[PDB]
Amino acid sequence: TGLHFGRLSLRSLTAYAPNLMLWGGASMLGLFVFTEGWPKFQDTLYKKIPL
Amino acid sequence: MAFRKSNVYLSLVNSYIIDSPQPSSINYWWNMGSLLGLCLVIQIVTGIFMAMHYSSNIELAFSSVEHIMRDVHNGYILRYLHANGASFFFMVMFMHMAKGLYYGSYRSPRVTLWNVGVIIFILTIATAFLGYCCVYGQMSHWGATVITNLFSAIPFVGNDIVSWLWGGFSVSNPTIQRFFALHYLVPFIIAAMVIMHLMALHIHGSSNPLGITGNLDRIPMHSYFIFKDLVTVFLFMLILALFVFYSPNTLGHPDNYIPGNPLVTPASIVPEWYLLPFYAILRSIPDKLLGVITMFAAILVLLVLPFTDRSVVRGNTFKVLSKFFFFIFVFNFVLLGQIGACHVEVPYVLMGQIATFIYFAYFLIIVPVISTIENVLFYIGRVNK
Amino acid sequence: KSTYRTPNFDDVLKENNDADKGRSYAYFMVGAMGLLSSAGAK
Amino acid sequence: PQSFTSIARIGDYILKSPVLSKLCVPVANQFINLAGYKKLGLKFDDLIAEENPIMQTALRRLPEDESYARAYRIIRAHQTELTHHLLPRNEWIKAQEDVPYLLPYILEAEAAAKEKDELDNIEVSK
Amino acid sequence: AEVTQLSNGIVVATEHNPSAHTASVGVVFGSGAANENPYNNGVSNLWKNIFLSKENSAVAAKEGLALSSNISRDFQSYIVSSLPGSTDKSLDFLNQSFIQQKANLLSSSNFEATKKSVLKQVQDFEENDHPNRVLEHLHSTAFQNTPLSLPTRGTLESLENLVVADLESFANNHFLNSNAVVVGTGNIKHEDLVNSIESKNLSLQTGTKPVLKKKAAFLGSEVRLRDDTLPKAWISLAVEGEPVNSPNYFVAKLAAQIFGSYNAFEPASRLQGIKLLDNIQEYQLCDNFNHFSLSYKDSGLWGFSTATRNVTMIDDLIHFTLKQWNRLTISVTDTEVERAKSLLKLQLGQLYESGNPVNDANLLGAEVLIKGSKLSLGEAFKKIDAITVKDVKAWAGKRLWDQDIAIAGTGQIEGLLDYMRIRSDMSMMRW
Amino acid sequence: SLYKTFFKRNAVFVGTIFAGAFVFQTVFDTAITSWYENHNKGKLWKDVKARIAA
Ligand SMILES: CCCCCCCCCCC(=O)OC[C@H](COP(=O)(O)OC[C@H](O)COP(=O)(O)OC[C@@H](COC(=O)CC)OC(=O)CCC)OC(=O)CCCCCCCC
Ligand SMILES: CCCCCCCCCCCCCCCCCC(=O)OC[C@H](COP(=O)(O)OCCN)OC(=O)CCCCCCCCCCCCC
Ligand code: HEC
Ligand code: HEC
Ligand SMILES: COc1c(O)c(C)c(C/C=C(\C)CC/C=C(\C)CC/C=C(\C)CC/C=C(\C)CC/C=C(/C)CCC=C(C)C)c(O)c1OC
Ligand SMILES: CCCCCCCCCCCCCCC(=O)OCCCOP(=O)(O)OC[C@@H](O)COP(=O)(O)OCCCOC(C)=O
Ligand SMILES: CCCCCCCCCCCCCCC(=O)O[C@H](COC(=O)CCCCCCCCCCCC)COP(=O)(O)O
Ligand SMILES: CCCCCCCCCCCCCCCCCC(=O)O[C@H](COC(=O)CCCCCC)COP(=O)(O)OCCN
Repeated sequence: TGLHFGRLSLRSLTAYAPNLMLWGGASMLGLFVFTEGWPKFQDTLYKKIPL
Repeated sequence: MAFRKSNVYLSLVNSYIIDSPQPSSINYWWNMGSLLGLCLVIQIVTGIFMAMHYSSNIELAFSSVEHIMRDVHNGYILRYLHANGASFFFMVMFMHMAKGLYYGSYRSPRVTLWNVGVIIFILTIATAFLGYCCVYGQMSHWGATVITNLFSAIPFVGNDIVSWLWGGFSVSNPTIQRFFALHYLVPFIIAAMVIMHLMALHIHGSSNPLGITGNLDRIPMHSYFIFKDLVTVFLFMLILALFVFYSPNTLGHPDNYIPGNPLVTPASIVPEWYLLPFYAILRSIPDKLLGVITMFAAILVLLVLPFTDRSVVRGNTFKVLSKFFFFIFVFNFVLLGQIGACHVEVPYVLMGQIATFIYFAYFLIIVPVISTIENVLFYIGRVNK
Repeated sequence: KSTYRTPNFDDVLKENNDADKGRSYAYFMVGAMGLLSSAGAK
Repeated sequence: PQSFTSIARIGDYILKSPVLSKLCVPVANQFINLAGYKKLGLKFDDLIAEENPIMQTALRRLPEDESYARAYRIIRAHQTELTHHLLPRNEWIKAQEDVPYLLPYILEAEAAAKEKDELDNIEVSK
Repeated sequence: AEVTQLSNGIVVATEHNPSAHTASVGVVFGSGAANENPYNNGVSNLWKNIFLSKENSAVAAKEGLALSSNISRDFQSYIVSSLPGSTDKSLDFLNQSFIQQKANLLSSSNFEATKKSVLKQVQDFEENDHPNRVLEHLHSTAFQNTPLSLPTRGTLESLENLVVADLESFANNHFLNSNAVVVGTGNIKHEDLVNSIESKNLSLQTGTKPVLKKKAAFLGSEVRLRDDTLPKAWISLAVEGEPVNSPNYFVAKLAAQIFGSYNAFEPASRLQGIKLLDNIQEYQLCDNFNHFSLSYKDSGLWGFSTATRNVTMIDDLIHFTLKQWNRLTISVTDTEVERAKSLLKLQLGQLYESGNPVNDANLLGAEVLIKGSKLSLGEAFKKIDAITVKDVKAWAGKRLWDQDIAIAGTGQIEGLLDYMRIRSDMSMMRW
Repeated sequence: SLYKTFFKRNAVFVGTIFAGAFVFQTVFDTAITSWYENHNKGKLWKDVKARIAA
């Protein structure tokens, strides 16, 4: 009847982690905004139809 | 109430340098903070009055420094105070951080104070490096080249970062001009971080060399620590006056009076004297990327310090083994500086690697293990069963 | 006049509240401002 | 950050073993009288840092007379460290007076906080 | 236990408790405070107090009959308690009190004395009972310009305009056949009560209470009754809750039960298993609070009322309470749900199965007026056992996560901030 | 409730903001360049390069 804790709970960690993956996704969308115009990233950044 | 308490402006002067309750047992090692403040004011005032005569073009930098040292009235005083005071600024800052490590001022509730201190340390290293590159001597040019190629080690992005830093393709006129602008700028960020440092200090007060509370016997700031700081201010100005007026070019490197030549590489490229332990840490790793990561980790490992000190008493005053291994660490840091000043030769590579390992082992293995053993030894020394 | 008799708000209330419609329109407009602010900051 | 239950467990494992006690209790009290907190007129429970709420609790727990004695030992230690001298040999804390007086208050606050954290993170017996 | 029910136009619903020593018998009407226009407001309170009038209570007490009454938002009740051998006497008294005549209760002297007494009681409620008048203003501003906003107690400006004609008009429009349930709880049998009602006639009226034009609709608002000459700061705060006959009834009550109630002066109340207490006990933010899940016929309320003396840290109280409310949508644990199950079983069995028969009569009358039959407690415990964490998260996302709130406060509520920061604190911005 | 789950989490909200800002920068740059060239047809340098064919 214990738990794996370090003041943060393992239940709490699995409760927040399906949102933390979306936080990583929105941060990658933020980098994809702020890093165009940089011609090194444009080897990857224009592929489908921004060209 | 009094006017120093009821006025809005003088209440800060009151609550910081007049009626601040200081612990009445602090020795002269709690004076390096006031000494760093005085030396920062020295650096800024000499920087302004010497940057009224400085032209930051790459073809006119070294000639303008020599114009300061020759044609400007008392300009040799300004430049010699400025360079030797930067050396004393790092020496007093090293002594201040050693006071922090020794007496346990990094521990709770002063973790915010320690982190703002590490931020001030990084910004000061940046300021000194930029101002040393503003001279544009031989060492200035080639040190700027080596540090920015170290920034080119970053994977998939780094070459464009370095072409952004240089403003060109090598260390040229835009590089020296932007280093002068940044070097004028970053000390005011250091002043703002110092004000934030004083706030994070003032919310809990200073420590004391015993590691117990000091809430019982407080004495005010005014006249007591004012005149104690005045004692060390006059001693600091005395030693600075010696190394300015009688032997000014001792701490510097004589290659910095050769003008900046991109074609001739020097026989031994060495930074100024205080960045040598970090240069040795970086030179000890046989990889560029891991070298840069290890050089920045050698400062972030000061941030991981309050979480590894498992000693239940504050400070190394009343502990034997922690005090011994502290002086092992201090003389190891001096040995890092002296390894870095040498060439890449047998056996200085192996000694640089061992010395870097003992640096990181002190911050990550030696402190928690020795603190745990010292705790258990304090317990079983006096508890009988 | 009692403190239980609320005064007239009927000229300025929505005729239909529908608490997903109003919050969706408000978040659409705030999101459009954040959109153009992200573009301008970039 | 040693969590006094842990240091008490290690120290009791050393003391209850005869070989380990016979080996490292002379090392222990040699470490104590080389530490030199006695010479300033202090006890070791006067030396534990008290700027965390569990030790602050264990200082509220303490009786009055021991609290006034602890306050006097702190003020005489600050004054003796200020003069850069030591207390005379008649005023040093002897070995019998170095009693772990604050240890049981600290240990009961440790057990209380540990039990609160465990009960704050329980499962249910399904 | 068992609840039976029969009909002849009236509805007879009982609870034969053979272990009890009394027997409550009374009529529970289906009109309440939510069936009044704002100009005859308080007429139900005035019927309560002419039924509990001195002459009527004296004639009741001659035979050993204690009277009781209750005015709620949905239901009135008029309960007569007696010994278990005097159920015929109680029925004949209730017959003579309402059905056979009302003019002797509605004489001039009795009506004027009762109007004076209720005007005194409403003024005493208005200027001395602070958390209840906060909750009444919370209803008056959550449901405003809508008949569920009217207070059960009535207002001083309306109640001094009532005359006997309004009492009789309300009686003719609301004391009807289909509107009423005659309730017998305690130590009486169902067959005895039905045979004794059929032994008499006891026909209240023809029937058909007027239908309200406007249904209840929640409206996020606030009202601030700031009085600086009071020692505390009372404040209620609620969202639109669940009405009765909703599938989210027990889920809304268990959500109220998760954060429970608290009293800062009781030692066993400071040690509860609520994660809000770790934030609330450090700087002593409040003296007490309670989370309520009020459920009416058309709508409901879910929120908390509180009182505090730390008038400079009211916003921290609201802040930590609402962040705990936001924990229901995102990350409520299993142990909090199990604890709320056990505590809600406990307080629900204390509420429905206390020893007092008049409270059983009020509850049974309300429930068989609204939903036609009383849900017994074993099926209620099965419905509480059927709730999972996903049900609570779905309900909190439907009703709590970024929904409008209604706020009422009095006392020293200057430390309470604007509406918009309290509204914007309903969603965390971190999820 | 049809769009509110698209606005409920703040993660997907700011992800929508950044994706739409990316698309807006690309489309708005291309559209304003095309309109500014169309409004000044016959004056830009590629027009004179096409006319002067020598
Ligand atoms: C290198 C360039 C740095 C430039 C910075 C300039 C300032 C240098 C600061 C050096 C320093 O702060 O060390 C402080 C160290 C500890 O001090 P303490 O409080 O434990 O001693 C109490 C004192 O008896 C009270 O005695 P009192 O307070 O009455 O006078 C003190 C002394 C002032 O001297 C100093 O401040 C340091 C030289 O007055 C004199 O009598 C001087 C006689 C000529 O003083 C000592 O007692 C020495 C212990 C060994 C330290 C060696 C340092 C090697 C790095
Ligand atoms: C990246 C992070 C930065 C790290 C910085 C690395 C260190 C930088 C070097 C700066 C030198 C600072 C020396 C250490 C400063 C703290 C020493 C100190 O606190 O002095 C007090 C110490 C013990 O005194 P107590 O406080 O314990 O006395 C209580 C009485 N019962 O008293 C003593 O034990 C004697 C102190 C003598 C100091 C010797 C200094 C040696 C300097 C190097 C010499 C190099 C040439 C070989
Ligand atoms: C204008 C404001 C200014 C400020 C503020 C300033 N400096 Fe400088 N500094 C200069 C100029 C100009 C030079 C180049 C001229 C010279 O070196 O004499 C310089 C050069 C230097 C040098 C190289 C000296 C040499 O000749 O080798 C160092 C080292 C240095 N600064 C460190 C610092 C430090 C450390 C600080 C403050 C924390 C600081 N400076 C603040 C203007 C400033
Ligand atoms: C990396 C560590 C560190 C650096 C670098 C640092 N500080 Fe501190 N400073 C501290 C700590 C820790 C304390 C408090 C230690 C204690 O009281 O036990 C402190 C205290 C002070 C004090 C109060 C007096 C004293 O000695 O405690 C002043 C003033 C001060 N710092 C100013 C500065 C200034 C100015 C700088 C440079 C611009 C600076 N500090 C750089 C960590 C640092
Ligand atoms: C813990 O207790 C304390 C404590 O609280 C404090 C505050 C201090 C004091 C510490 C400091 C004062 C350090 C803080 C340092 C700063 C805030 C730096 C401030 C310096 C500047 C902003 C630069 C100075 C700028 C000028 C003087 C402008 C004027 C300059 C020029 C060139 C104008 C000249 C032009 C013409 C035309 C004449 C302590 O020493 C101390 O320990 C006792
Ligand atoms: C020994 C050396 C002697 C040489 C003599 C020269 C030395 C001069 C040193 C002067 C030091 C003054 C700078 C300190 C400072 O700027 O800190 C201000 C922080 C105030 O915040 P606080 O400490 O929480 O005070 C309490 C405050 O919260 C009271 O709230 P409020 O009234 O809003 O105040 C906030 C001020 C905002 O300004 C800043 C900068 O923060
Ligand atoms: C911002 C720069 C920070 C530098 C850190 C300097 C820390 C020490 C500052 C010393 C200030 C002394 C004021 C004492 C005072 O006014 O006491 C006054 C009077 O004292 C004096 O007259 C002292 C004699 C004059 C000393 C002048 C020293 C000037 C050199 C300063 C060099 C550094 C700038 C109040 O003294 P009383 O309260 O005991 O009566
Ligand atoms: C580097 C500083 C960063 C920010 C930190 C703020 C700390 C600033 C420290 C300044 C200390 C010296 C300031 C002394 C000024 C006291 C005079 C005063 O307060 O009198 C004030 C009036 O001040 C002025 O008019 C001019 C002030 C300009 C100050 C420019 C330096 C008297 O006003 P009083 O407080 O009596 O209020 C009565 C309302 N009628």
